[PDB]
Amino acid sequence: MYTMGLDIGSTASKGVILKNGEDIVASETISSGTGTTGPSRVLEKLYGKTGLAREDIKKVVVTGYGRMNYSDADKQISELSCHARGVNFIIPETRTIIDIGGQDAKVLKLDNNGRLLNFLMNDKCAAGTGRFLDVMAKIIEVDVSELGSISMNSQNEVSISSTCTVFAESEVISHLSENAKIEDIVAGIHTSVAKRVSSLVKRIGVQRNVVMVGGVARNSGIVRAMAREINTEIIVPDIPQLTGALGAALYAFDEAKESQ
Amino acid sequence: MYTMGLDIGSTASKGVILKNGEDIVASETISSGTGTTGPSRVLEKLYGKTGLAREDIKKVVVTGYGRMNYSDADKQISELSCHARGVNFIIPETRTIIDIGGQDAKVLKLDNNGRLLNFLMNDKCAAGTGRFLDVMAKIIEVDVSELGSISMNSQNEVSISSTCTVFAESEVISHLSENAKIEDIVAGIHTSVAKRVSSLVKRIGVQRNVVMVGGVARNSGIVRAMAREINTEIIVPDIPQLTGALGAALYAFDEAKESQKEVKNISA
Ligand SMILES: Nc1ncnc2c1ncn2[C@@H]1O[C@H](COP(=O)(O)OP(=O)(O)O)[C@@H](O)[C@H]1O
Ligand SMILES: Nc1ncnc2c1ncn2[C@@H]1O[C@H](COP(=O)(O)OP(=O)(O)O)[C@@H](O)[C@H]1O
Ligand code: SF4
Ligand SMILES: [Cl-]
Ligand SMILES: [Cl-]
Ligand SMILES: [Mg+2]
Ligand SMILES: [Mg+2]
Ligand SMILES: [N+]
Repeated sequence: MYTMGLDIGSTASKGVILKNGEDIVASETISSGTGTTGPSRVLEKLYGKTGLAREDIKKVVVTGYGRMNYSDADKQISELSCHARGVNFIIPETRTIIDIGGQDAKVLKLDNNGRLLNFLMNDKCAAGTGRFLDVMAKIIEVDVSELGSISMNSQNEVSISSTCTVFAESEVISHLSENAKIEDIVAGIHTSVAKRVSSLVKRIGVQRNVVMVGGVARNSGIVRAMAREINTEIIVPDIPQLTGALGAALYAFDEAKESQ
Repeated sequence: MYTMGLDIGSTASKGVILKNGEDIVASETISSGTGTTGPSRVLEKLYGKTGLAREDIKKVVVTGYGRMNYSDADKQISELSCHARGVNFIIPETRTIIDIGGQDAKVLKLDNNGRLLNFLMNDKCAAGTGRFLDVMAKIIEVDVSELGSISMNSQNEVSISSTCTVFAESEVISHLSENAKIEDIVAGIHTSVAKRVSSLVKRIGVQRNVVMVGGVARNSGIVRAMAREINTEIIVPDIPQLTGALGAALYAFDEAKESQKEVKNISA
């Protein structure tokens, strides 16, 4: 059988096609989010890779910030639930999940069943989110996808003193003007983000296993800096940005069984 | 006698030459702060315009972020003290001072002698400061000096839901694309700043007279929105951006009189 999960965030749209409730036969990410052609183009592509059509999908569930402004799905489910489901499907004994997306950072604490025990989120400040990195990458004139590997070359990381995205940009521009090494600039950028998010994590208390998901988790530099700041191993799946859409597809699989 | 006050902030450098502790004979703002060529060009303009030279100045005081790092003045004094002194010189019975500058906002509560009783400051976040306005003005393609007049024509403010400068910027850009009325976009911008600064005022407790100073107080749209948010009349001096330099020049006058009093002058 096939089920579908859609995760339409305010920054990107994520889709997964799941097989018999255990095999992803296609996944897709479009860097356009809620209220764009994001969802449309996502389906388009999944149908391509697998060669399937809407008829072939027994159940579809949508999650993320745009789930409600979207018809038609069978269920619309909280992205907190969907990320937890997807992560637990890949990584067992997960007790802390750190979701860093385009415009917010979330920390979930789970009980031994994968159910939510506690939760903290920054969604008011652009620092410590993907927007911080997106702004900086545009200032440094590289794609966000390169930052992880660029920072790997850093030998004398440049500190950013400002926690504010706006004041930090001014510091980075200044560093750029006096020819600080780009790799050292990026290293300090990664550290600013990790400092912000790790403070969130320390408030709820780290409990292993700690897993990072979200688009920003694709940035290996951020993951390293986070592991440094919280002083705990961090497990990252190979499909960090897609754990929400995976979770939604698994709730879809639940639904399909339910309609035996 | 002449004294001089210099207020070197992180955004702008301001200078005042004061005659006999009473008349401002020269004033000058240069939109470059610490540490640029800003202070030097302020001095050039004060001296140039008065034909005076360093020698004619009996005492010099420096204040602001960069007072340290400025050699040399007879004294370097807190900008809190300097704004309080300058404001009290101009506006009697002042009990609350709101200083909105390029990168922070401060609220001072003063006692009946003009002494600091309480204090709150946002200096970590660009929202609710001149930087927020500077960023938005760039986006809407208007000079920051034009914002006040534009906002006067607003009849239906376009509200900004985000408190963050970066997220708010995206909302404004969206409004511009939807061809929202510019005066209503600007009014919403002014309202965002006022909500964030007025929260400081309310925590400290408004006490009349309320005075706004700082370069952002030159934006009458910000002043109107502030008065609305705190539900109190706000007085703005003629020279809101220069009150720190004026306070410094007054402390310089105090120093000058003090040194006159450690000597006797005996004439026939
Ligand atoms: N290849 C990549 N490498 C590093 N970071 C990325 C990559 N692709 C996207 N991102 C980051 O992920 C963010 C969006 O992540 P996502 O979890 O999709 O957000 P949302 O769920 O809120 O839409 C973007 O801000 C971007 O910074
Ligand atoms: N004529 C004006 N109208 C509106 N805003 C102004 C005007 N002149 C300066 N500003 C704003 O005032 C701010 C600087 O204020 P100021 O009190 O000098 O800062 P600081 O003391 O921290 O250097 C800047 O953000 C600037 O854009
Ligand atoms: S600190 Fe900077 S990034 Fe955080 S909310 Fe304030 S303006 Fe936005
Ligand atoms: Cl200025
Ligand atoms: Cl002025
Ligand atoms: Mg998300
Ligand atoms: Mg100042
Ligand atoms: N993305």
